[PDB]
Amino acid sequence: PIEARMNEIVHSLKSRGTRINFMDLFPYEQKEHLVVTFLAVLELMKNQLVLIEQEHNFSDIYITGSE
Amino acid sequence: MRYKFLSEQKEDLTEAKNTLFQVIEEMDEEMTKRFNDTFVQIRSHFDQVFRSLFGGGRAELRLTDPNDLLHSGVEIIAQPPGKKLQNLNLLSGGERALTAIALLFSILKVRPVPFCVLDQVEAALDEANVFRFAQYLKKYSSDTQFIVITHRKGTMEEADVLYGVTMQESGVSKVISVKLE
Amino acid sequence: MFLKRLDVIGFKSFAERISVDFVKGVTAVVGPNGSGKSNITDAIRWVLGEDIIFAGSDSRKRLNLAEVTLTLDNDDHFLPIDFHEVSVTRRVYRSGESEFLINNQPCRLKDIIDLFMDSGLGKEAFSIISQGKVEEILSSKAEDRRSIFEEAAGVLKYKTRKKKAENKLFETQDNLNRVEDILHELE
Repeated sequence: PIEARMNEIVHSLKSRGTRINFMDLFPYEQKEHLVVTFLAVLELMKNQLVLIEQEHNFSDIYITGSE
Repeated sequence: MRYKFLSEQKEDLTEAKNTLFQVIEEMDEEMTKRFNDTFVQIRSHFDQVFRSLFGGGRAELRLTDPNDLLHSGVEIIAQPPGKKLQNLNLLSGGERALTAIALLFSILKVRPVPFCVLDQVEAALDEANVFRFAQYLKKYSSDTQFIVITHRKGTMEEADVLYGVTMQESGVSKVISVKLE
Repeated sequence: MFLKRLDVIGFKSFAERISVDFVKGVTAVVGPNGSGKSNITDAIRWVLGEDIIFAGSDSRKRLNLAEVTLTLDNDDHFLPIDFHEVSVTRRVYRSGESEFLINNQPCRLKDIIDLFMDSGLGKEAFSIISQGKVEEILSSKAEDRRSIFEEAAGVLKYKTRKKKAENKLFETQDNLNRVEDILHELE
């Protein structure tokens, strides 16, 4: 299940006003937590709720709500 | 009326038959020997690979007809830990999938490849077996580069990096990436 | 040898250029079902020689061409070709034309197929494994599972040669039968 995670990203996107670095979306993330967050972001991208920017492979990922 | 060109065509047929029968015979000899030699090598790995993936149990490969090495089937008999030893036909859906993966990974020990693309091969595993499948990949990724298409979270947890493919705009795949290691 | 990079443009759902850098260990490819992760495997299958062009979306029109390039590290000279890095390129145009390249040099599809077959990675190599192979193993038909053991044993070239010879014998006899029939209606 990733919908519960998806909730928290949308909520953490509204609390903040603008960008968020993916690594900062959650203060600290264990490997298991990172995977579910990553899958959550991909699902939010598919539902046209989040804008993503990444310059190269494995560069930092910036998240922005869509409204 | 007899024709020379027809007589020659018949002689040529007979001549070609003599050589082509020898080709066919040698092909049968190559297939029988290579099938059996390879079967012996795969069998030599199968129980160990099975046990690594299931966390116990035991398993065996057996030729259905050892005296017909051109056509014999292969029987697979396996005992998932906590269960009875049975023909693969009678095991659960998840046990069957993992046993097939154990055979494929035993084949990889006999016929190694530098890279291996696994496209959702573990879709049918019981959730409780995914971690040992994922640990197997990590362990043997020193000798085989693994590119793993997967929708099982336990497999992702053992990857070195993740590529995420998703359609932000309809029909158009976007790709992002993150290192776990 | 290992895979370095997969570059994809215009292939199925990859309307925008895609560039996957593989690591030497485990690279996982994930995402929503149907969002294209399985087209990574198809692109690799396609460029190795074993409906292709993006056909349009709500925001995009269909493309005129699809291109995949697979870059391989060849430091150990696993591939029988005298380059440290090997590039294999396959292109297909809307018009039906196809282009094939190895290290940017035009070649035939057969040249790509032969390069990998000669290195030991032909049809029978288990370098790509999908649920189809699991299905073969799990089949109730004995010949389906035997086929997997035959691939492992590399008997395909012997089976193909045997069939080619059996076909030559049949064709030669059929031709003689046809000639004799024509000659008989002449009597």
